[PDB]
Amino acid sequence: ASLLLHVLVAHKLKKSLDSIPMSKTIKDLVGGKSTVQNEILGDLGKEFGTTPEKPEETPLEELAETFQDTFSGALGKQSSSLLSRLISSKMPGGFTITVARKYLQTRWGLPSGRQDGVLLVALSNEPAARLGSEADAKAFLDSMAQKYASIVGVDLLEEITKDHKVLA
Amino acid sequence: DKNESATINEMMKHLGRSEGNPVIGVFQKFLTGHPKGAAGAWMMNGALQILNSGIIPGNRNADNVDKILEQFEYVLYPSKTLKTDGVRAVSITSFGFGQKGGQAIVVHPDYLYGAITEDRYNEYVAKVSAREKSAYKFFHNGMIY
Amino acid sequence: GVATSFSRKKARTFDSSWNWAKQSLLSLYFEIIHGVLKNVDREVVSEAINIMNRSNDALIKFMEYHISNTDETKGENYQLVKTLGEQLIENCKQVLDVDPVYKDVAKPTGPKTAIDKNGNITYSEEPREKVRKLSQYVQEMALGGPITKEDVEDALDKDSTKEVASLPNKSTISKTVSSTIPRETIPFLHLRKKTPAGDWKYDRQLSSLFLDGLEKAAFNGVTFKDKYVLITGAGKGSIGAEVLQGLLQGGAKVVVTTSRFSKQVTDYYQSIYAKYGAKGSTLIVVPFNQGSKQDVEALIEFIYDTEKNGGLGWDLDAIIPFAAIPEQGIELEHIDSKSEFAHRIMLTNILRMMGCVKKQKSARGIETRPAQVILPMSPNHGTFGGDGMYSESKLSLETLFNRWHSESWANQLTVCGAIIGWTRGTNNIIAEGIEKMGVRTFSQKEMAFNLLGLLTPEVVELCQKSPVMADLNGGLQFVPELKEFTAKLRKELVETSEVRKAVSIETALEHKVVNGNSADAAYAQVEIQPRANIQLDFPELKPYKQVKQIAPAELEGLLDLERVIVVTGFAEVGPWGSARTRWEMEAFGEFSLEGCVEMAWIMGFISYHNGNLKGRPYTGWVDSKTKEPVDDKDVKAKYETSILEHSGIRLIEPELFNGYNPEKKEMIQEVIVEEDLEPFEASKETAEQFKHQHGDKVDIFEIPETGEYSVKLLKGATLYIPKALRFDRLVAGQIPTGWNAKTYGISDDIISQVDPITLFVLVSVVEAFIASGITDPYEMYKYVHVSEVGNCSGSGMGGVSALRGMFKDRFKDEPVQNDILQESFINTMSAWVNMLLISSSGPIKTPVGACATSVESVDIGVETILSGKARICIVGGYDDFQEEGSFEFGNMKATSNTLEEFEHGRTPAEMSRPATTTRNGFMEAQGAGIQIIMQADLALKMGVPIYGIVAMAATATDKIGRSVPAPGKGILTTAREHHSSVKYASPNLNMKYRKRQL
Amino acid sequence: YNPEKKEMIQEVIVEEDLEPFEASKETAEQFKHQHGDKVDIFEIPETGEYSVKLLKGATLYIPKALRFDRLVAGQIPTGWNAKTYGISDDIISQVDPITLFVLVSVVEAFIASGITDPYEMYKYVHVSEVGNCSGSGMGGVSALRGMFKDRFKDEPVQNDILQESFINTMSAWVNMLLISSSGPIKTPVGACATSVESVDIGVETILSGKARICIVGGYDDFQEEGSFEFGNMKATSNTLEE
Amino acid sequence: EQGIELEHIDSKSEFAHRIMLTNILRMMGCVKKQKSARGIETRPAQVILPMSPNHGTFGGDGMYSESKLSLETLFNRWHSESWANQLTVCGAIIGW
Amino acid sequence: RQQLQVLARYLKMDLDNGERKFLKEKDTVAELQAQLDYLNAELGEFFVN
Ligand SMILES: NC(=O)c1ccc[n+]([C@@H]2O[C@H](COP(=O)([O-])OP(=O)(O)OC[C@H]3O[C@@H](n4cnc5c(N)ncnc54)[C@H](OP(=O)(O)O)[C@@H]3O)[C@@H](O)[C@H]2O)c1
Repeated sequence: ASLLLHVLVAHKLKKSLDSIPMSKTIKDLVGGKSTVQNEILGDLGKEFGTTPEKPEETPLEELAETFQDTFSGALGKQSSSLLSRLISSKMPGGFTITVARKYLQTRWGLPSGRQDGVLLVALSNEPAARLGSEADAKAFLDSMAQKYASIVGVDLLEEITKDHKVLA
Repeated sequence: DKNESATINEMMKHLGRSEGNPVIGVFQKFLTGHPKGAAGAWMMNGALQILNSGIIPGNRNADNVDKILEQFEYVLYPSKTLKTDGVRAVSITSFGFGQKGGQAIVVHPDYLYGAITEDRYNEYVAKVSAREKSAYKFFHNGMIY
Repeated sequence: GVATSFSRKKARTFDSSWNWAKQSLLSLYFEIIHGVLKNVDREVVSEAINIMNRSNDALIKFMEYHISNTDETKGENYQLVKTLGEQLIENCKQVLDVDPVYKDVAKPTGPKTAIDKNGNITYSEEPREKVRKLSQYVQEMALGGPITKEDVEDALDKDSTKEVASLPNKSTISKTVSSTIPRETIPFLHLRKKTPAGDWKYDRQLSSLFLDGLEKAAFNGVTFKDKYVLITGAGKGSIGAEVLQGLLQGGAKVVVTTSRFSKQVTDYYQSIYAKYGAKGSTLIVVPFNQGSKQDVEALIEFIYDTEKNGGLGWDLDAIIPFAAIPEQGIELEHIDSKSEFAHRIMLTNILRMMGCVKKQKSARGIETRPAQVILPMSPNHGTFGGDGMYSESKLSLETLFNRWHSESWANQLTVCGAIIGWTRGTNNIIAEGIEKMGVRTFSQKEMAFNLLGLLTPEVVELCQKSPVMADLNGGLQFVPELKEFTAKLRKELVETSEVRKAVSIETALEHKVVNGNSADAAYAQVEIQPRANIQLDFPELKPYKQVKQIAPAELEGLLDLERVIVVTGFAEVGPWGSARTRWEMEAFGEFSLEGCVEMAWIMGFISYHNGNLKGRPYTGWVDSKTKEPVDDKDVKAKYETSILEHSGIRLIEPELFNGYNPEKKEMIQEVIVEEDLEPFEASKETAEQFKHQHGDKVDIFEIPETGEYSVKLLKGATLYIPKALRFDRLVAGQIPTGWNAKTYGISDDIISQVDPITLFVLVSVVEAFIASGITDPYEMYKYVHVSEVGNCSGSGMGGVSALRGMFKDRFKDEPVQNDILQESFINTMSAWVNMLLISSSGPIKTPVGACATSVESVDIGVETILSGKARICIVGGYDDFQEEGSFEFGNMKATSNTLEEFEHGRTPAEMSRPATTTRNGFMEAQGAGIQIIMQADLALKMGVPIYGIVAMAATATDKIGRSVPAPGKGILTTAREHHSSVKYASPNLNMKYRKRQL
Repeated sequence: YNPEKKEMIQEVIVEEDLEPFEASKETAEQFKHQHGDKVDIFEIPETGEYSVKLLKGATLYIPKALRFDRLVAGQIPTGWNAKTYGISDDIISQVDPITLFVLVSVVEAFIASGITDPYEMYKYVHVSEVGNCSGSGMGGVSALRGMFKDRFKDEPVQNDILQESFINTMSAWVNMLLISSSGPIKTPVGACATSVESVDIGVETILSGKARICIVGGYDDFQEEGSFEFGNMKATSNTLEE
Repeated sequence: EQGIELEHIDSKSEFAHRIMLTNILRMMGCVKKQKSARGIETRPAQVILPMSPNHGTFGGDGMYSESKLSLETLFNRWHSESWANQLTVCGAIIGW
Repeated sequence: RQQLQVLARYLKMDLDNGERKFLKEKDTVAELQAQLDYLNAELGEFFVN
C-alpha cells in the first residue's frame, strides 16, 4: 500500500518520491492551494474507493496503513490509467506495455507483482521527452528497476535464415 | 454561498442593522446559470427590475438551505416570489477568481426627485413621457422588420 | 412495472424550517397589506398556526421589528397587520418552547353536483352549512345519523384576527362530546373490538376515547413531536397527501415516497414543507415503487442505517402504506398482469414492509419502540363492481390480526387498521346523491383528520394492547344493496344530463328553422382575442407631492446632481432572451402573452408579414418555417412547449456550438497494426509547408529509371488523425436555441466576421438604448460633447471562440479568417459598439474581473463619470461558453459534474441550487448584459427613464494576486467604520444640520 | 518554438493493399467513438486476444511541420530565471511565465520606492486603501496554449491551468504573494494601450478617494499562438523581406 | 409453507399466493370467457372455494391467511359483476 | 502474418466479422442477462423456477 500511495502522491505533485516524506501530511504537503488537495484526495479515492472522511490531516505513513491492508495488488483504475499514459506518451514506437512487461521478466526476470512495482516506480521519474530507440526504453526500464528493487530490498544456426531470405 | 452569506452578515452586524431585520437573498443564478463574466450585470439588471417592481423573486430551486447558513441571522433565503410594498435599496455583491470582490448598491430612483424643485420635476416628467412613446414606436418597428 | 426505481443517493431531505418560518410570515404581510387575504379569510388563521408551530426567539425578533415598523397610518390594511401582527408576536412568545400541534382550520366542504338545464354536468365542493368548524364536524360525527340509530361559537369566518388570540389558549372541554353519543346509536367514527366469537362489534367505550381525543385534537390540536413515520403513496391531491400535511405540522419526522420522481413532483413537496413542516419536522422524498421487492429490501435499510453508511439513522414509529394503482373495468375474466401487479403494490409488499422493519427492529434489539401500522382498509369487498383484484387485496389485510397474536413480531409492530370511507378526490358526481341516505362522505382533508387522530397519544397505547380496527366509514355498511343503489344514482345523472343535452340542442335547432339563422347570427356575439402589446417598462412617475414626501424635505437643493450617478437603460441576452422575458420566468415563473410572443420572435418561431399571402391581406405574426398565419392567442398553445423546451439550463445542444458534443470530446491518438511489408510515400500537393519532420531516411535512386516522385520513408513517425473520448459536464444555459442576430438587424457580413460573443454584445447595447428612450445613439451628442460618451464594458475571457481559432484551430490546417486575433480581445468587443453605434471619443477603459467584471465595470464606470471624464458611460459585462472553457472548469472541479447529478435524480432545470444543502458547483451560461449610466442632472434635462441610483460601487481584494479560486473577506471593508466613541451624536449624519451649513 | 518548424496537421504515403487494422489494450476508455459499426467480428472464442477490427476510411493521429517567416522578437535576455530574484521553485512550476515576470517587476518597483517590505504601507494607510490597477494585453497566453491548444493533444497539463490564463489572475499573485490588499481591484485590458489606461484608472481611483496607493502598469508575453496571428494580420515586420 | 412469519415472507410465499389466490381467480376468470363465447348461460359452474377459519389465528403459516381470507370477497362480486350467470360461488371450509 | 493481411485486402474478405459478430453477440447477452437476473432478484429463484 505504501508503494502505490507514495508513487501516486508524487505524480500529482510533479516532484520525485524522495522530496515527499511519508511522515508529513498532505495538508502541509499541498502548500495551501487547496485545489490540489481535493484532486489529490479524489485521485486516491478512485484508486482505493475506501477512505476516512477527513484524510487531509492524517500523515502519509498513517494514511497508507489503512490503504495497505484493504488493497491487495489491485493496481486500480487511476493507477492503470496513469501507467498507460506513461508508456503510451513516452516510449518508442512498437514498444508497448506488453513488450516492457515481457522484457522485465526476461532480461531481469520479475513477476507481475515485481513487474508492476518497477512500472509503478517509473512513473515517479518520467522522462521529460519520448525516448528514441528500444535501447533507451530498455535502459530506462533497467535504470528504474534498480530503484524499484532498492525501494524494496530485492537484488538480482544461420542458414535456416539465409535461404529463408533468398526466396524472399 | 457559505462565504458570501457570511460576509453579508458582518457588514450588517457591524453597521448596526436592526436585530430581526434581515436582508432578503435573491439568487438569480438558479434560472440562468453563471455567465462567467456577465454575472453582475444580470444581477444588477434584475436588481433594477426589483426597485421599480417591488417584486422579490425567489430561488425556485431551493430545496433546503444548509443548516450552516442559520448562524447568519441577518439574511433570508426565499423560495417563492414576494410582491412587497416597495424596495428602497438593493445590494449587488459578486465574487470571482483572483480575489476580485465587488459590491454595488442601488437606491430607489424616487429618492432622487426629492432633491429637485417641483417645476423642474414635472418639466422632466413631460419630457420622459414623450420619449417613452417614441421609444415604444421605434421598438416596435424594429422588432417587426 | 416491477422495475427498480429507488437510489440511496436519490433521497431529498427537507429540514430548513427555521428559514421558511420567516418566509411564511413575511408572505402574510404582502397579502394583507395588498388585500389578497382579508380579516375574514380562513387562511390567515390556518397560516398563523403554521408560523406559531415554527416559533423561535429569532423569528420573534423577525416579526417584532416588522410589525413595530409597519406604519398603520398609510392605510387601513396597515392597521390590519399592525393589530393582527401584535397577536402573533404575543402568541408566538407563549407557544415558544411548547411542542407544535396541528389544528386543521379549513371549512369542511360537502359535495354538490349540479347539472345545467343545458344538460351540462359539473361537480362543486361547496362549504357545508351545518358544520363550519372542525368541532362541528366531530360532533355530527358523534351524533351518528338517523340510519345509525339502531357550541363554542367563535369568530372563524367572521374575524380571523381575534381568533388568533384563541389559538394558543387551551380551550378545555368540560362536557365530553363522547357523552353526546345517543344510546343504541352508532356514531360515524367508531373503533371496534373483537368478540370471543370472532367478529368485530361496535364497542362504545373503546370508541369513546378515540372520538373525544379527536374533539380534543380539534380544539387544542394534537402534537406528533418525536414521531418517526414512513408513509407511502402521497400524490398531489390524494388520500395521504393530507396526512402528510398533518404529520408535518405536528413535528413528525417523515419519509414520503413517490413513484413518479421528477422536478414538478418535488417542487410540490418543497412547497409542502415550506408551508406546513414545523420545528423539528423533517420529510424525506425518495423515489420508490411498492411493487418492487428489491426496493423495499432497500428503502428500509436506507432508513435503518447510520448517517455514516449513508443511511438515515432513523427508527420508525408509524407506517402508513397507502400506495395503490387504479384499476377499473377489470372483472374476473379481465384480471391479468395489471392486477397481479397491483396485488403486490397493496398486499404482498405491505406485508414485506412490515416483514422487513422487524428484521431491523430485532437486529438492533429495539423492542420498546414498536411501529404502529395503519393499513388502509375498506368496506368494499366485492360489493362494488369491477375494481379488479382490489378487493382480496384490501380484504386480505384484516388477517393482520390473526397474526399479531399468533406470530412473533408483536413487540415491534402494532396493527392499527383503518378505513377508506368515502373520500372525494381519489366517481365524484354521486357523492351528493348518497349523502341523502343519512350517510357522511369525507373531503380528503376531513378523512385526513380521522386517520390522523388515529395517532393520538391515547389510541397509540390502545393499539399497543390489542390490534384495533377504526371504522371511519360514514355508515355505508348500512345502506343495503349499495352497488346498484350507487349504479342507479349515476345512471340517472346521465339521463337527466343527456336528455337536457338533446332537448336543448334541438329546440335551439328548432329556433333556427322557424326564424332562420340569418337573424340568429346577430345573436352570436363577436368575441375578441387579445393581441400582444409588448411594453418598455419605463418607471412610473407618481406626482410630485408623492415623491417630495418620500424623500427628506431638506434634500432638495442639497445634492450636486452632476455627481449623482443613475442607471438609465439596461438590456440583456441570456438563456431567457431579453431582460423583459427573463424577469417573467424569474418573478412570475411563467410567460405572459407579451412574453411568449417575444420569446417566439427571438427564437425564430414566428415572423412578421404584411401584404398579401394566400391572396388575402395578412398583417401579423406568421409561422417562420411554414409561413402559415398564426395569431398571438394561439402562440402560447402552439409554441410554449418548445420555447420552454429550448430555453434556460438545458442539455447542451451541439449545433449552437458548431459540433461540440460533450459525449464526443475530441483528442489525439494512434491506431492498429498490419503484416510487415511497408515503406511509405507521398503525393504532389502540400510538399511546401510540410517537409521538415523526418530526416535523411530514404533508399534513394537518383537515376531516372522510375518516373514519378515521392519521398520514400519507413516506420518511426508520429502522425495525423485526431480521436475522441467522453466527458461529463453536460449541460449549460444556452441562449434559446435558434437565436440569430439577423432577427435584430445585424448584417450578414458582421456575423461572418465577428466573434459570437460580440454578436451578443451589440444586440444588448441597442436594446439598452431602446430601453432608455435613446433610439439613435447620436441624440446623446445633442446634449453632450462627442468626447464625453464613455464605455467601461468588459468580459471574462471574451472571444473564446477566436482563441479557439488561433491557439487551437489554426494549426489544425483549416480555413481561419486571418483577422482572427482582432476578435480574441476584450478591448475589441466594445470596439464594434463604438465602430457600429456610438462614435465615441477617448481612452476607453475595459475591466476584466474573471467573474466580478460586471461590478468592476460599474465601479470604473461611476468613478469615470464623477471624475468629470464622461457624462454618459456604457457599463456591463459579457462572456461566452465553449469546450475550451468548460473542460478547463471541469478539471478544476468548479462546475457541477452532470453524471453525478443524473445519479442524484437531479434534473437539468434544477442543477443550479444556490445556497442549498446539496449544492455541488455551478452552471456556466453565456450571454451579455449592459446598462447606460449617466449623470443625474444630465438625465433630467435629457428626459430619460431613470431606473436607479448607483449610490456605491466598490471592488476589493486581500493583497497581491496570490491564489485565485478561493473567495475571502474582501468586500467587508466597504463597511469599515470606527465605533471607538459613539456616545456623542455625529452631526454629519443628520440632514437638517448639513442643510444649514449649505 | 522553432519558427522554421511551425507544426501543423497532415497525412502520409501509401502501401500495397492488404490491411485491416487493430488496436491494443491501453486507452480504450476515452477513445472509442470515432468509427462506427465497421468490423468483421467473430464472437466465438477461437481466436484468443481482442482488438477492434477495422479498415480504410479514418483520419488519424500525427501532427506535421512547415516553415514560417516572422523570425525575430525581443526576448528577455537569454538565461533569465526568476530563481535569481528569490521566486520559489514551486511557483515557477505552477504559475504562467508572464506572471513570473510581473512579480519580479513589482518587488523591484517597491525596491525602487524605498518600500522594501510591502507592509510598511500599512503603517500609514488602511489595508483597504492600497489598490492595484494593473493589466495585460492577452495575458497568460502560455496557458491558453495549454487548454485551447495543448490539452486536446493528450499531454500532461496542470489542471489549475485556466486560473492562469486570466488577466485578473496575474495581479492576483501580486496580492497573493506580496501585498495583502483589500477591495474590488480593477484590471484594464487595452490591447496595446493598456499601460496608459492602467494609469488612467489608477489615477481616477486615487483622487476618487478609493485608494491612497495604487499599483499601475502592464505586461504581456510572446509565443507562437500570438506572433503567427500577428503574422497573417501583416502587422509585424516580415523578417525574410528584411 | 410453515415457519414463515412476516420477516420470512418471500418467494415461496409470493409463489403460493398465486397457486391459491390469483390463479383460482384466473380459473374462474377464464371459464367465463368460454362460457360466454359459446353463449352458455344456463349451465353455470359452481365453484367450491376451500376456505378456512384460520385467518392469522395460527402461527407462521406464511401468506396462507390473506390467501384464503381474500376468497370470501368472492361474494362482493357474484352480485356486483357480470359473471353471475356462468359461475356460482359455493364457499366451503377446511375444518380440521 | 503480413502476406495474409494484404492478401485479404484483395478478396475484401474481412477477417474480423468473426469477432464483431461475436462481440455484439456478447454485450447483447450481458444486457440480456441483466434483465434475466433482475427478475430472479425480484421474483425470487423459487417463483421464477
Ligand atoms: N379513497 C378511498 O376511498 C379509499 C378507500 C379505501 C382505501 N383507500 C386507500 O387510499 C390510499 C391512499 O391513496 P388513495 O387511494 O386515497 O389515493 P390514490 O390516488 O390511490 O393514491 C395513489 C398513490 O399511489 C402511489 N403509487 C401508485 N402506484 C405506485 C407504485 N407502483 N409504487 C409506489 N407507489 C405508487 C402514487 O404516488 P404518486 O402519486 O406520487 O405516484 C399515488 O399517488 C390507498 O392506499 C388506498 O388503498 C382509499
